[PDB]
Amino acid sequence: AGYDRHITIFSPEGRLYQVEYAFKATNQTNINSLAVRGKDCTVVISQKKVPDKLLDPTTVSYIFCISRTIGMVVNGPIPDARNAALRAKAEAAEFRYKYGYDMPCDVLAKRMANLSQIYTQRAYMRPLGVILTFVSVDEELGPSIYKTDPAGYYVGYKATATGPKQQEITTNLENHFKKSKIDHINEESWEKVVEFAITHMIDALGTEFSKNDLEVGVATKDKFFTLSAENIEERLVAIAEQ
Amino acid sequence: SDPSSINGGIVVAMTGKDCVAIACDLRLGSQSLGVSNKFEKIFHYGHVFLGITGLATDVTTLNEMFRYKTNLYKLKEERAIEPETFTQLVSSSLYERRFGPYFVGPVVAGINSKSGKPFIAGFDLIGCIDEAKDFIVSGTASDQLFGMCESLYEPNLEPEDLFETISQALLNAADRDALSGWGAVVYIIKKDEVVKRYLKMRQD
Amino acid sequence: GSRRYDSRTTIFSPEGRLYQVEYALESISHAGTAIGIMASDGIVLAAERKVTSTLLEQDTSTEKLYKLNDKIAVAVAGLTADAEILINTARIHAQNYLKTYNEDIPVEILVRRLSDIKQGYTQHGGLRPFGVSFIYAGYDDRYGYQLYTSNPSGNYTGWKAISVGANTSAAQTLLQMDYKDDMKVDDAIELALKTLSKTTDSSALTYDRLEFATIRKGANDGEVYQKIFKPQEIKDILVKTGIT
Amino acid sequence: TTIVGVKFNNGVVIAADTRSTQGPIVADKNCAKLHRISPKIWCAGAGTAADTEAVTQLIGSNIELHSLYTSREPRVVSALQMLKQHLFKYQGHIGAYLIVAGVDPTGSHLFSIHAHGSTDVGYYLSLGSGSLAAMAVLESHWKQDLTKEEAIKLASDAIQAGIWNDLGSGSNVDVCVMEIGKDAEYLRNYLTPNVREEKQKSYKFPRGTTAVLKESIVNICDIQEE
Amino acid sequence: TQQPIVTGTSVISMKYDNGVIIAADNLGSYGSLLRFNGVERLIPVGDNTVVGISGDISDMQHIERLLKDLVTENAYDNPLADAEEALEPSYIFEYLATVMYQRRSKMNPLWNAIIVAGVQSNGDQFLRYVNLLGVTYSSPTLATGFGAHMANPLLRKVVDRESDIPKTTVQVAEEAIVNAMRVLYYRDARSSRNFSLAIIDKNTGLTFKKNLQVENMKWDFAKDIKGYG
Amino acid sequence: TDRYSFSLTTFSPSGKLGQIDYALTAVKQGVTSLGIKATNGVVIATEKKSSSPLAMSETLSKVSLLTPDIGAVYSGMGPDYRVLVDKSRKVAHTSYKRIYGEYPPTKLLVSEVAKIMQEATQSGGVRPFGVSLLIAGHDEFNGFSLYQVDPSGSYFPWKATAIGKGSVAAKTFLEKRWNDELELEDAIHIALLTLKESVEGEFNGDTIELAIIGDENPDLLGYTGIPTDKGPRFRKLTSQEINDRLEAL
Amino acid sequence: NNYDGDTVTFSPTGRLFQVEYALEAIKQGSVTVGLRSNTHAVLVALKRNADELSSYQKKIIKCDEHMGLSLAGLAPDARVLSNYLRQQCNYSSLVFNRKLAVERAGHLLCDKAQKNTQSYGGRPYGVGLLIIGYDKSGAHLLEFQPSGNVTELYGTAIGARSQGAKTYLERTLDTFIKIDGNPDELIKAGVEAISQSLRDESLTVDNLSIAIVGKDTPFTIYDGEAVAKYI
Amino acid sequence: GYDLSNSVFSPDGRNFQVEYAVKAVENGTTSIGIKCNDGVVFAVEKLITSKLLVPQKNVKIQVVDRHIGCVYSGLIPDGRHLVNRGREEAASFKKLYKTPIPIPAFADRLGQYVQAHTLYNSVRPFGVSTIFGGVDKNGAHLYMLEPSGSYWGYKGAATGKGRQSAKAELEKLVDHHPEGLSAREAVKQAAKIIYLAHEDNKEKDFELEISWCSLSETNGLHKFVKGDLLQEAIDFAQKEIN
Repeated sequence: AGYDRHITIFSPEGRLYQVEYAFKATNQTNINSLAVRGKDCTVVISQKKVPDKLLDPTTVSYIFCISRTIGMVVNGPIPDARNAALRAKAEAAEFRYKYGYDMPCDVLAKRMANLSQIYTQRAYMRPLGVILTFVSVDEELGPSIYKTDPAGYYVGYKATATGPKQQEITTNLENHFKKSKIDHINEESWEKVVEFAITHMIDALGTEFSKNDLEVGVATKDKFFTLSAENIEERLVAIAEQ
Repeated sequence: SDPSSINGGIVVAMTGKDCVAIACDLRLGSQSLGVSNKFEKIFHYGHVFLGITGLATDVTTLNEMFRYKTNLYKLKEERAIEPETFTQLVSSSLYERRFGPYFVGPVVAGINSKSGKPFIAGFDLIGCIDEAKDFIVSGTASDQLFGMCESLYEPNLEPEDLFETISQALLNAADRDALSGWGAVVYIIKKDEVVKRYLKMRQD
Repeated sequence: GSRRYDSRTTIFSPEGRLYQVEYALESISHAGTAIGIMASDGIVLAAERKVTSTLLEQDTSTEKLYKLNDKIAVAVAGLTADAEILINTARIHAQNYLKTYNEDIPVEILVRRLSDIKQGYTQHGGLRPFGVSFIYAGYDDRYGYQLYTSNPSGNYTGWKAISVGANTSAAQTLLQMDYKDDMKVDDAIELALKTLSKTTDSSALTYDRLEFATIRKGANDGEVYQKIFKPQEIKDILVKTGIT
Repeated sequence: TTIVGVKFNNGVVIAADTRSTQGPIVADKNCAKLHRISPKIWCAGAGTAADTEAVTQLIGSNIELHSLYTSREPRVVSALQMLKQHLFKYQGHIGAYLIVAGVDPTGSHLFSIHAHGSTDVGYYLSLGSGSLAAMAVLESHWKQDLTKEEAIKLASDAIQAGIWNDLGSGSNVDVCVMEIGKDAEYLRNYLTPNVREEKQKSYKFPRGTTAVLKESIVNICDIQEE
Repeated sequence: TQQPIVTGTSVISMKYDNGVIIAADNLGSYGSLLRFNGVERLIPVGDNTVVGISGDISDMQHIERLLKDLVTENAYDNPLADAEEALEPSYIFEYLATVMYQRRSKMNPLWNAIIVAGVQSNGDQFLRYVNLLGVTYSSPTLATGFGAHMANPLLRKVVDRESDIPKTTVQVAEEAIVNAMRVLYYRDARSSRNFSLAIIDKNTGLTFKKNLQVENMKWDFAKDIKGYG
Repeated sequence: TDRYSFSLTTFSPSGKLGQIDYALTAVKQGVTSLGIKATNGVVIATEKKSSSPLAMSETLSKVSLLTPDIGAVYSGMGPDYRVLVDKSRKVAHTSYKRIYGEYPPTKLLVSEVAKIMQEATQSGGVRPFGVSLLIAGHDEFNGFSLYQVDPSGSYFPWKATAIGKGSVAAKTFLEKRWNDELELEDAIHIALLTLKESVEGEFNGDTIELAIIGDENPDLLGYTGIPTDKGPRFRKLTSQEINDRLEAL
Repeated sequence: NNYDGDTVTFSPTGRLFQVEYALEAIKQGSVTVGLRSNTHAVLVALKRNADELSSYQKKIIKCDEHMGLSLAGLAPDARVLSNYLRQQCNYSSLVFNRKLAVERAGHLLCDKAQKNTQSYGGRPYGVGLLIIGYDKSGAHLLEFQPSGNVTELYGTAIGARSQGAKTYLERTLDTFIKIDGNPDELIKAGVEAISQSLRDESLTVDNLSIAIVGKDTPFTIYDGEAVAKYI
Repeated sequence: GYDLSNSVFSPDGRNFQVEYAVKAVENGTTSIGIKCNDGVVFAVEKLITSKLLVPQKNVKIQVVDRHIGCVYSGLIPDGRHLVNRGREEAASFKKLYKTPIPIPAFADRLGQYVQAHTLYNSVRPFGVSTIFGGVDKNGAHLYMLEPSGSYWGYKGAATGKGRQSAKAELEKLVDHHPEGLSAREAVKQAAKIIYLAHEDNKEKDFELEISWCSLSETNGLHKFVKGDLLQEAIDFAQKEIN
């Protein structure tokens, strides 16, 4: 019928144009993210950009703290970002409540994936236009990255990037794990993994950075933290002295 | 007084060798008045036998309830229902009424037709699979029966010897009781074919 | 919003009519031929499967024949998915009647109840109908053997001989010509196999593509033996009639 | 009815008896009070028998679900939390007294849950009606860091002392030993206290000793061919 | 359903020519165990109305909340709607009243007795009573709890009718309330030496005199008798 | 407000429900999967694919466990497969494991899932799941059994079948390859050989997901001393095993 | 119907056209004039008959003994809103022992319009109300729109030829503010105000409907031969 | 025809609905929020449309709980609904946790409520920009809330028709005082830049409203400016623009 794509219904090609369109709204902030696995840590960086000075820079964020061990990095519009953040925090509380231990990242990936599926099966839900990266350090699975997308599909990774120009970053990561011959960087301090990540980002995007142009989130064991600008500056200085 | 004790009624069940036996009395009365001496308490679904004791109205209600289900099972799986899964079924349906409970005792008696195994099971008011491979009793003279049965029983009986044992176990317990006695039926349940014998036993 | 996109499929046409019903009937003539012939001694239900492959298993298949109760079975033609729901609802109604009267349901009651259920979907709710047609074979003491057909509208009619699904009109003419007022179950079996042999879309009619069941007064003194045959018995009676 | 759960550095051993009573009557000489929440998380139940089995039923189903979701082996505390909730809601109209014991990728564990929604921890818990008699032995003979041989011993002897100082206890002694990193072993009938003496004469009776009033045949076998 | 668990003692009060005085003692009793000391049962709402709540501290917290909420609701709108659409004693009274009644009807009572003491925008006295039955009544002298018939006789001995109010001066009223706190502290088993006092005047508004001590007691003559006789 | 209670699925004028037609087209868009029923087991095999080669595929599954005797495998949409596996487990426990305390026969479960598909075809506010599932299992009364549930809500039993975009060719191959007596070993070799015609990419045990409903494993039981209960008849084969069978072709 | 249809849409102009359609309900309504001094509020409404055998249709609804509303536009909508207002006025008398303030009730009415403007399947009400009252803060005249806009004015009008009344009030504005304690004068000025908004529809003694509220006077409706003193 | 509902997407990342709401907001009057060191100063331009109005008898700035001022532009009735909703939520928090709601917490609440109106066909997204802020115990904060359900931190925010002028002037004010200014000193500045934002609007005459919530002068409660202070601010601006 004339409606195949104002509601979630297959096309004559056997398809969902609507969900496609969701994927075509993940590149509007044009933020890029890069996430790699250390040996005992997980590191993720994202861009920060403010179009005006009259914003306060602190509040502009894309790294959202969901659990105490799971960080969430969002690619796509910020309204949907906030709705997703709220969803996830609810589910985390509820897992702790019903099973007696904090939510694993894997379980959260899948819970959020199934909610996604439900938004693309009900004829009056609009799907989220956000790709979520879940970074964690598990004690049963180790440092892990799970990526879910508006489809409700998710997959694991050794490393991954997101954004409009994230192919460049894919090249970088590919060559890096080509030389290393192993699925994670062998580094025993989270600092140097931040450093490596920023190096690959400068190479990939072709542009140098500053403390106010970055945003860094680190998942160590049994915690998650974000660095402030002051600590990011120090990483940048130690890059030049490699 | 307590509902189960308003009729009386008892069920005894024994395993033998390659056979089982289940037996009941036929008295159904209201407290002092014995009303009917034609009321079967043993029913059968396929080739599971279900004996039921306790409160009168629950006997019949449970009976048709189970009918409804086992009919489903057959129309669906296109096989008769095995006594074991029927044991689980009894347990579940009892525990569904945990508040506003039922006042009954089911005794499940059957033979696996897949291995030829006698299988018996017991229940009381809310549920509680009562595991045995020796014998199960229920009713309001379960005491008298437990004593009788424990003394006489000898593992791995022959079918006809099983008949003798269960008959006597029932008769003497029933005339030591005031809420049982009017008549008795014994089912000797073989592997192929089921014999129903009513026993001559003293009225009152 | 939502009124925007509403299609309104339970409204009339200028005909006074319902397109969805017509379309369901159209889609059932894409489904298999199912045949019911009533003998004076029993009822033959003969259904032809829609799919057949030398890799298909047809030995656990009862895709067309279902027991609603151990007096009443059906032949199903149409959307299988919708039919499954109605089948279990039917069984539940049967057991309910048995529950409250402790006596087996007449064929009348069940056929009508299902018709009402179909009627509800066409009447209101904005839903599409369940696209199934049933041939009911049943025995009751009040009217004896009873043969019924009901359609997605929620209407039933009794018959002496009937065909549904593909080539309704052709098989009907055949049955006219070859019907006897009283028949045997053997004569009825013969007529059924023959009619499906002249209406089958593959040059040959085979046991592995036949579902075949009867309800017979072989069992005596007011007992009826249902039989859902094995394909290997269908084979033998297919050689009896000389098709193979 | 006595249940001991004894914790030691290499796992946990949980032991129980098999007499189930119905008041002064012994309902059953053999049942298994040891249930399976999961292959690696066994529990035993005391108190109302119906209420024990049915709840372990319910949550065993639920935890299996949960485990298949997380594609990960279950926890002890997962089960324990579910239980706590479910009981608290009827506000103690369900009388369950469970020892929940189990190993997992976090170690050995031993918890006890009451019939209200209370829970306690120890290296060393005892529940049921014979719990007192077990406890007595258990505190003189216990020490930290048992091996599995020692722990098995201690559990089983506490159970007998329960048999011999409690009337609701009696029967074979079943044990289940759950060790870290190994499949759980069910030592059923580990030690048999009390064998039934031999009847002084048989009580088989000749045929035809009882009367038959009439007889009939009915065949539930099938509905008929012809 | 609900019954007294943690309780305060008594609120006392009276009218005088230009306003009202209301006072309460600072005690949270847990039965015989005097478990909480320094607990204040006068709660100002507005700036010319003191609401003294007796009965349970438990329910008292959840009424304390609602007074503040009403202030918030009333302040919502133009700047003229908090200058002179402000809450009045007669408004506050009705609010507390209605909520208590409806909880009594549902059979889950708010177990308190409340005195609402203030002066109007019109320039009038307002001193009124409500309790856990829904009974309301006004009088020139009021108390709650055990002081309903311990302290109140004394206060009603000063001002017998409403036409002796313009004859009573604010300092005589002062004296009477102190005196009656002294009597309470004598002859009642749950009483605290600490009391809070508030004076609502229509010419200077609310002045809240906190943590007065009861002084000038008599114990001299309990050495001139001995035994039970 | 909401008024999506009218079906989005209707009859087409030419007789058919258009939406299942579109969904069945969507199934020929996905991965390829097949299942062979042997006399003494069943084998199910599928391809692992990911967006990127740097994505993990060991933390991802296309053969999922519904019960210790029953596995599923799909061709079609991933997201749709995921939720529906969970629902299958769900109704398997609430309506057979609370009512009979044990796991369902293969067939019973098949119908349980066909209803969910059916109510995705009925009842406005939904569209069909765009998957075909193979439900392979073993029950103790009809032995080994292999079913296919389609986007429509029907099922069919098969002796061997394939789903996905390479289905026409695969089925023609299995036409000769199937035999009246087949050994589970031989069926393993056969399934690999067929899905090799179907797969262009690198061929290892790390990309071919193999699972067997073969025979019971007392070692996967997780406990001992119970002879009455036996182990799962399902098993997922990890990569090591499958790497031998690459060489045994 | 491109963007014009539905109360859920935008409107590349930022608008919604349903609102303007509903303001046409004001335009096809008959004129009514409200004016207030600091001690009296007066509403002067032009009733209107259907024909000669028909009577005139009321235009002023008593809400309370100090509060009144007069409709302009569809009668059936006016009916929903008037009930609502009386409901909460009696509420405020009950719970707070207090007259319901005008300024406040405007806001309540605001939200009640907003939410039929929110949901699909609602509509904006097609009636605009003039609400006068006298409370502890004095006289008040509120103007209520189909948009849901409440405004406080010295004197205003709605209906057909509302402009010709506004100009009149623009000249005589500072006259009627200085007249206080003489309600008669305010009433005469309102009669003269609505004379400018006639279609040669002459003022009769049963076509004109007066209603007043004062410091010292409850809300009153004059009709019949009570209006002859001013005509 | 992807302009029809909010739950539709388009292959341009656009959801035309929500963009159109911004044009409703572009129709409102100037409204500024000045973030100062001590608190926040809001001001609204109140057009005097006719000589029949009662002046200073209509407020477009309404307070929520007592320490969060809220001033909105766009559709006045619609924004009115939004403020009502936010008061419900504020009182809920206050009952449940015994403290006046923090400003970031408030921000979460309102953002979620407006984000909600784009996920259902049943509702229309609100066409209002809100500016809300105040003093809590973790300091003064300022937020501007989009009809899109987006928001950020701000050192100065504006909306309306004379937003062009206002934004530029605020840029200057942060260049005059990069360490900030007093809320006392900001009264005069709000006057100034509203006056400057009325030359794009110089069809009419208007009345100036100013309100502020600062810790140093109102003790952290949201009060209005009046009297000699208000009129002095008026005169200040008046002399500047002549």
